[PDB]
Amino acid sequence: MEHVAFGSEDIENTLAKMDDGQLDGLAFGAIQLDGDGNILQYNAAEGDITGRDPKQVIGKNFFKDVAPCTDSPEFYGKFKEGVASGNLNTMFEYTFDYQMTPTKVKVHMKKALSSYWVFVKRV
Ligand SMILES: *C(=O)/C=C/c1ccc(O)cc1
Repeated sequence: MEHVAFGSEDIENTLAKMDDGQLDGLAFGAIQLDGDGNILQYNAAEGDITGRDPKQVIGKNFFKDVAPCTDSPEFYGKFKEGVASGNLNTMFEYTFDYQMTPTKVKVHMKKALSSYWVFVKRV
């Protein structure tokens, strides 16, 4: 395990430039998106929560392709507001239900220091 808690105040500093291997050591799901929502990084914990293969989703668009259930004002709308402002720091619960058993999660989206993080744990 990497020793980082979900929701930590300086999480973007701790995960800064973490490589794909170390990201796979986190206790929580971690996705890194570009400002368009394309997937740059996606860790093992997230693949375990959602069923997706962390190796295959890299390069797909999260909102258009992988996660249409997040293409909504409550998810994508918050993301894009944060991208446009260059300020993003929002934590909310959400249900993932596309081609999967509906799974409720706590989501933390936060601008990265490089890029935007989506951190995920079950609730
Ligand atoms: C809704 O379509 C959500 C899908 C989803 C969320 C998070 C993932 O990492 C993968 C798919």
